This record gives sequence, C-alpha cells and structure tokens, in this order.
Amino acid sequence: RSRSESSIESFFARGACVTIMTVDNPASTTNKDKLFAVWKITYKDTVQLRRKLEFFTYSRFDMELTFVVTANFTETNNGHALNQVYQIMYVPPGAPVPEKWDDYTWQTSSNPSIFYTYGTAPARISVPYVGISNAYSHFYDGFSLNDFGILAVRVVNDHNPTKVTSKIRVYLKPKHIRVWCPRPPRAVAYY
Amino acid sequence: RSRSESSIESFFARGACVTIMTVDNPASTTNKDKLFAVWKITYKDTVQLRRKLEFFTYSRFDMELTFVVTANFTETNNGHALNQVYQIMYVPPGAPVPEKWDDYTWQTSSNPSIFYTYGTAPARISVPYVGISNAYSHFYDGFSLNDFGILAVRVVNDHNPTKVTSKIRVYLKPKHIRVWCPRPPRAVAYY
Amino acid sequence: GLPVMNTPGSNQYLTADNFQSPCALPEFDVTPPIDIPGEVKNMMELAEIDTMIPFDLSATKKNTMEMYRVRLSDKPHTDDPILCLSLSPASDPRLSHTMLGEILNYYTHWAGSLKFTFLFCGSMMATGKLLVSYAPPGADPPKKRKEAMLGTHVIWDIGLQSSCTMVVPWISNTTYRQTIDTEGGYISVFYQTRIVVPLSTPREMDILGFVSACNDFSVRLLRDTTHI
Amino acid sequence: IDTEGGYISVFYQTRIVVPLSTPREMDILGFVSACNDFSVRLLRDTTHI
Amino acid sequence: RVLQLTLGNSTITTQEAANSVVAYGRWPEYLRVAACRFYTLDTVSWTKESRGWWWKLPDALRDMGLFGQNMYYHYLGRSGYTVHVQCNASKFHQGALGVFAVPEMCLAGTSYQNANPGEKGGTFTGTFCPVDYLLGNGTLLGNAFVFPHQIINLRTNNCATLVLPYVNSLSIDSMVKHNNWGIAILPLAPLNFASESSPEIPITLTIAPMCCEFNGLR
Amino acid sequence: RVLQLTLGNSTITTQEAANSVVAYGRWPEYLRVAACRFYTLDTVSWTKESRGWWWKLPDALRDMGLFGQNMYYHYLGRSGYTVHVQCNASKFHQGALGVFAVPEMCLAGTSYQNANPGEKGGTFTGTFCPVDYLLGNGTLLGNAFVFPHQIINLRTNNCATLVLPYVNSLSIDSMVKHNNWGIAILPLAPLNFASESSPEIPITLTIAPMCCEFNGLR
Repeated sequence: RSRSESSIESFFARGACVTIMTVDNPASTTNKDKLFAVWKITYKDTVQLRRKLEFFTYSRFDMELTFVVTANFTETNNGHALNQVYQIMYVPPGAPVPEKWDDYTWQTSSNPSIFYTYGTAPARISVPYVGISNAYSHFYDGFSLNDFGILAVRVVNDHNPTKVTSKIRVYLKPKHIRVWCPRPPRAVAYY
Repeated sequence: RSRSESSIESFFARGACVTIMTVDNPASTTNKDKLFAVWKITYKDTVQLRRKLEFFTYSRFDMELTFVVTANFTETNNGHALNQVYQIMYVPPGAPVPEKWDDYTWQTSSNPSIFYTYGTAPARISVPYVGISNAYSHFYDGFSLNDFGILAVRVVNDHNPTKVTSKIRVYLKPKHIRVWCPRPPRAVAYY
Repeated sequence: GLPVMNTPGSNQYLTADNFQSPCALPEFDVTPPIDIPGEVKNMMELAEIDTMIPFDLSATKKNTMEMYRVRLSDKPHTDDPILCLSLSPASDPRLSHTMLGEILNYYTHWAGSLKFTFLFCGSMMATGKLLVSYAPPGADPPKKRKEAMLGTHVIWDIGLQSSCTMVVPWISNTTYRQTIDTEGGYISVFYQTRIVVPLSTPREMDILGFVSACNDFSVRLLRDTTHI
Repeated sequence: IDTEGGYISVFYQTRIVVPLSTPREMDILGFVSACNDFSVRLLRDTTHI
Repeated sequence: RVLQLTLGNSTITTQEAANSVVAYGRWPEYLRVAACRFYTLDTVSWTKESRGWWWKLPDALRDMGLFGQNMYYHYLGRSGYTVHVQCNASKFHQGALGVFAVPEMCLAGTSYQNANPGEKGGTFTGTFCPVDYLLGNGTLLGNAFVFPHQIINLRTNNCATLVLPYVNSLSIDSMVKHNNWGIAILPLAPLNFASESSPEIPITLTIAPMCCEFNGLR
Repeated sequence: RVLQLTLGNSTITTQEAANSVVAYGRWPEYLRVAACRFYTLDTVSWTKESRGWWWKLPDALRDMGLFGQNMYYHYLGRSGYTVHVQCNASKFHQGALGVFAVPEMCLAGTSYQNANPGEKGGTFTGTFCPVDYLLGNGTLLGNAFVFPHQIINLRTNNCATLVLPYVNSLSIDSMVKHNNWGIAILPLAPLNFASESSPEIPITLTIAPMCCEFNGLR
C-alpha cells in the first residue's frame, strides 16, 4: 500500500505545455504586428490541466513557467543572423499589456523580464500565487474567471537583414498545489 | 497587514533600463565616430526612476548595472564574423572620458572594464556609492546635479570585413537604497 | 572538479533576480553616511500624511488655489449636500491626485482605513452645524439630510470645534481592493443649520478637506504606469 | 486496460411479493467505491482532442 | 421518538435527526441571532414525471425575513445553513431522492434572474431548464454523489438533513451578487404508488441559517 | 433487530433467532469445517391450493457442494442440521404452516428415486404423492405435532428455525443409502390474501449442516 502518486502534488505538478507563442524577427521588409507575441496565462485551453483542475472547485498554486525557445530562418535564402536574444516579460495581474513592439511596458520596472540568449538552457521563472482571493475559483456562481497574468515575448535585436521565426513553448508546472471541494469530472465532450 | 512591498528597497530596487548604447564594428569602409558609445550615468532621462527618486530630496544607493548586448549584421550581404568581444568600461567620477576609439582611457588601470564575450550571460557590475557628499542631492538650492560616472563601450575586434551594429541595454537596479526628506511628487507633465 | 549540472534558468537575466555581483570599485572607501533628518523607511509613511483634497475640479477652479476650497454660503436651504466624495481613492479624480493617490497609482492592491479631516476656515464668530455623513460601500449616496442622518454621521458644530476627523473603516469582500475598476462609500457634508454670523461679517466661508491613510493601511503588487 | 477480475451478480431467490395494488415493478440502484486499501500508480493521462 | 426543534418564533417537527450529513465534516463557524431561524419554503409536488428541483443559497432566502433584509441592507456576509428536506409520504409510495448540496453550482442549459429563481426554485429537464442527469454542466449524475449529499429512500426514511458550512474562496462576500451553495433534489428512482393513492407527494424544505453574520449596515 | 448470520462464503439475513426449536432438546454434537455452510434450496410457491412440501435429509444436500461431495466420496457419516424456513409475505396475506422434522420419515402412497426427491423435494396431496393430513403413513396430522416442529403463523411470525441433531440407531451411517431426517411443511391454515396481492408467496429453506463428519475417504 502506498498513496503517494495519487497525492494532489503528484497528480498536478507535472510539466505540461500550455501554449506555443510565435514571434518573428524585427525584419524591415513587410513585417506585420507579429513582431511580438502575447498570451494571457489561462488553463482553460489545455484540456489535461483543465480537466484535472475541474475535479475541484477552489485551488491555490505557485506556477513554475519554463520557456523552450526554438527558432529557424524562414527563407531558403542564404540566411545569416547573430545569436538572438528574447525578452520574455511576465506581466502581473491588473497591469497593462503590450500593444506595440516598442511600447513602454517592455521598459517598465514593475514587469519582470527574462533575457534569454538563444542556444542556452531553457528560461524559467516561478510565479507565486497572485490571487486577490484566498483561492483560485474554477467555478463561480455569481455576477459582476481569475487572472494569473500575461506573458509577452519579443526579439530584442532590431535591424535584422534575414527573417527568423521563433516558437516559445511554455511548460507550466503548478507547484505547491492545494485543492478543495471535489466535483464530478467533466466528460471530454465539451473541450 | 504587511508593509514590505511599500518599503524603499522594494519600491526602488527594480531592474529598469536607463539607456540603449549603440556601437558599430570597426569596419574600414566609411565608419564615423560611431565606433564607440559613451553615456554619462544619470537618472534624469528615464521618467520612472526619476519620478520615484524625486519623491525624496536626498539619497544613497549602490547601483547594480546589468548589460544586455544584442548585435546584428547591417547589410543583407553574405555576412560573416567571428564572435565579437565588447569592452564595457566604467569611468568613475572625476575621471577622463574616451574621445576616440583608441584613446588611452581604454588602457587605463583606474577605469574598470568588463570584457563581455557575445552570446553569453549578460554582463554585470555593482557600482558602490560614489558621492563626495554623504547623500545624493536630487534638489540643490545653491550655486557654484551629481556625478555617478560614465559608461563607455566599444568592440575590441578591429579589422572586421562586415559591418555589425550592436545595442547594449543598461539595466540599472539601485540596491541598498536610503532616502530622506519626502516631497510632493511631480506630475508626469514636465518629463 | 566538483561535478555540477547546469539547470534551466542558467545564463538568463531575470530583472527581478537578486544575486551577488562583482564590485567595479572594490578598493574604494565609500563616503560614510550621516544622520540626516527625515529618513523614510517606507512609502506608506507618505500616505499617512494629511494632504488636501481638491473638491472643485471644474474648468476654471482646477489647477489653481480655488480647486480645494468648498464655499459655504447663504442660499435656499436645499437638502442636497455641500460635497459628496466617493471613496475610490485611486478611481476618484479628486482623491486620485492626493499624496495617497500618488502612492496608490504605483500599486495594484490596497487595504485599510482612511481618515478624512474637514476644516472650517471661516470666522471665529460664525456658528452653525454641518452633518458629516458616511455611506458605506454598495449604498447609493444620501440625497437628503434625513437619509444621511439615519445612517452613520457626525454633527459637526462649526461654533465649537473647527475640524472634524471622521475615519472610514476597511470593508471589502476581498482582503484587498484594486486601484482601478465597484463602490467603496461616500463622505458627504450637509447643512444641518444655515450658518449664522454676527454683524457685517462675510456670509461666505470656506471649508478645506484632508485625507490620509491610517496605520492599518497597506499596498501591494507595484504597478508603475509612468511613461511618455 | 487489457484478463478477468470477477463478477458481481444478482439473482432472485424469490419473486418479489407485494401486498395490495402496490406496483409490481421496483428498482434497485447500485454503488461502487474503492476501499481504504486501494491505491494507484504510474499516472497516464490519455486526455486529448 | 419525535423531536420538536425550535428557533425563535418557529418550530419544526423532525422524526429524528438520525441521518444528518455535515458537508465536508465541518460544522458552521463564525470568523476566527434573529435572522438564524427556520424558513420553510413553498412545497413542491413530486409526481411520476418529475425530473428534479433546485434552489440556490443564499438566493432562496433573499425575501425571507431578516436573512433577506440583512442580506440586502448589508454589503458582505457569510452564513452556514441547515437544509432539512421532508418528503412525507405513505408506506404505499415508493421512490428515492438524492439531495445534493453543490458548492458554486454554476448551472448551464447565465443571466442573473435566470440563475436566481429565489424562493420557488427551478426545475431540471430530461433532454430554461438544465438537464437532470447532468446538473446543467456536462456531468454524469452518478459521479454527483461526490457532493455533500443524502438519499431519501421512502422505504426506509422520508427526510434528510444537510448541515452546510460557509464555502467560498473568501472569508466573507456579498450575498446579493454571488451564491455559495446550490441544493439539487433529483429522483434517483421514480415515484410510484398503489392504485389510487395520492398521486403526487410533497417535498418541503426548511432552511435555517447558522452563524449568519454581516457587515456593514447602511 | 436484524441478525446477519455467516458461514464461510455464505450469508443469511434472519429477522431474529427468537423462535428456534432444538429437536428433542439436544444440540448437535460430534462423536464423544467447510461443508458445514448455508445451502439455500430452490424456493417453492405456496398458493391457495397447496397441500404441502417435503424434503429428506441428507438427501436434499446430495448435490450441494462439499456436503454432497463428501457424502458420496465417503462411506459413513453423521450430521446435524439447521433448517431455517423463511416464508416472507406481506401483512395482508394470512395463513399458517407447520414445519415438522420427522425422524425416519418413511413415506407411503418405496423405490429409491421415488423416496429421494433431492433438492426440489416432493409434495403432498389431498386424497406419487403421499397424503397431506396423513404424512403418507396412516397418521392423523394433529398428532403430528408430537414431532419436532414449529408453526409459521404469518400474522405473528414469518420464519421458523429447526436445529436437528443426528438421530439414528447407529453412531454413524451411510448417507447415500439412508436418510435420517425428513422435513415436511404443511399448511395448517390455507393461504389467503387481499384483492390483488401477490397470489403465491415463496417459501425458502436454508439448510446448514452442523457437526458434519465422515469416514473413510476413497
């Protein structure tokens, strides 16, 4: 007998990808507003984590985010580019989100930012519990969802000759989980 | 109740960019005096740090400078260049500043210099309190501003075939802050 | 050597990181500090200071000396209030500009009690009664003196004491409110009695108004929105 | 997943007796639960779209 | 044994408080008077064709006496409850009910008057009205027995009791905006009865706030 | 009070062992394990027209599990029994049964398969099948209450119990050749019931050997 692997920590704290944020190099050819990528942290997209969390009503958890950046030249053209640096900015709840590539939010002291140098160990931060409430509500029978923050991403190098696309996989691992008030689990139907 | 995040240390000691110093590779084509970049350390440019410091009259703080170097080839041409090294020289107060790329200040024992190899961890130093006075004066009602120093930057490699532009972001984080004599904060108007 | 294993997060610069760092001037003897008067150890010490509320933010009054003065006059005894001040210290344009509001704009969350302090700046001779009411959050502000009296209030006597310090309580469902959007209460001042004056003394007095955080006040989650 | 494990099974020993015009069509419900000795291991999430 | 419970100006006749489930094992508790009485709702008739019923809490008591008055004239409040379901029938009826208390019972087929029936409560359906075997949200009703529940099986018992503590992400919250509990009474087994018996038996709910406390009065 | 008796891999729900007759006052006893469990026979339906039923012992259990296996694969054996007759009915049925245990119940209208019904048991008649009021042999059934017996009178009780010791002229004997006990269940009063009640109530027998012992195994 042993019930360790069916503990909440073991059942939940498992590195799961939750998004793939794509950003292009600031190439001066015809580039759109794809120069930066923004994703509001939410578990309602990945079915695995969501279906596991909706076993329970309330919750609390730190949130370890790992970032796996993978780039490649777009054109078959004789591509050359020095090592790119990526600004991975975490925007806490209630804070403003970037609108442009050169918005002020990328220079704000509040917003913590990682400067990942390409071709190195995957970047990582550990967001704490950022809830106004004393527990993340997965279901709320009231009138006026919970804010974890936003992740914005850009390339720092600016006047680049050759285009370079890059995908940032975000491996979210909830850590120090607590969950209350179990519920019936949803079918996989409406996901 | 808890007033930790409204402590002076938490309110001030936050990594904020204060400049973006651009330097070109010593290419022998037609390059101007852009071969090196010089910036006198001053908070009077970034509004965030300035507006936070001008809450208070006097001050003292160590100054942790981090340096994020990001380069790229300028020409669409088939660009090739071995890994560049950057000399990031801190010039203390009252010392002479570089005038030329090959000035003597880059060989002076006094001036501490970092030799950052491109594609590695961001460079960093920790300037101590370098004030003649026992406190940085933000407002001085007298007759004859405070000197923190200068940061100069160059590429060390010399006879390069292909041009390579490079931006050095300077992330200043004041550490061990003390502040005296609060004041009304300025509007954002005259900044 | 000691076998190590570089983990994820290596060679990243997190602007929130707190590590040791090599000193560029390690042989330099720092100028020692002195005991200057007025060391601030915390920002809330600046929000605990009674600063003056601008009540009249009209086109003319604003950005002058008149935007702070609330003028008591002699006119038909209308039940409407002299002033009604919403308790959105961050999301109220009047309290937003106070020192408290200037410190709250730097933060996301806050919690605690406020103390408002009205101050009669009229004559030593003039006498009368104002009624300083406090509608709690969720309540629609009082429109008549009666509605205000029935709730929480203070019958301030203009004749006896020249100030009136009403302290708001900390009522919120969360442990902390937001600095942006949704209620929070209303201070509001009515005439209980039209102000009496002796001889040709002016019948147009002024009351000032101050606000400050209390010792129980606290903020968290810094949010600088300063830019150009 | 896959192989046996047993069978619960319910038979009539006696056809159900009822008094007067009471309905002769009843219902039985059935519940299941792990016991205190139960345990699982080696997590395997097969959830996808 | 016939216990005659009392709360102020109100009295209830319970056969016995034998089967009395405490939701999640926690008894109601204040934060570490008169409104806390028995409010008995309008009965609902359980027929052969019934799919279920549901009320919210504290929405069900928004109009009842002081627990309604206070619940409006305050801004924040918390309260546990004691939902007593009495389903008095003869010995010649048969059936089963599942009384389920549901924290944050967010229903789905969504606009305040829609998800706030109040005193009368809503009803389920078998195909607005949420689905019976789903509880609105896609959710097999068998697994619904995870919730704090009790089975009223007419052959053995005809009343259940549910003690509900205050369950919310917050210590205290606005009762007008946001319900905490949702009671759903669904027939596990259908009603059936002898030849010309009373063809629709009544279900009565008696709600009793416990540790009702509010701030701040206007 | 509801006792839930158990014997190995078998469980029985007795309302109460209140009326439990011990035949001739002697409890079963060995001579001075697994086979000794509850073997419940196929129920028989008691109608208005019934005359009676009868089983022998150990013949009734010749095919049941180990008490059949051993009873054949040995040569000599002895065994007491615990015949539990359950005659579950409503409160709107009426009647009486006489359960009589009969030592050496030699029946008469006589050829082994004839006097050895086995599991299903035989039946009496009122005029093969032996006569009900005679028990086959010319014998007034009233005087049949000399035998170790018990009355199942539905108005007061609906189950009887009979503990039967080993009764034979010999210490131990061949169970295949020679029965020791004979159970006969006869309606003293006829069945009757309200209008459209279940018109034939079931009688169930649960036989449990006690002090089952055999020699010598082949």
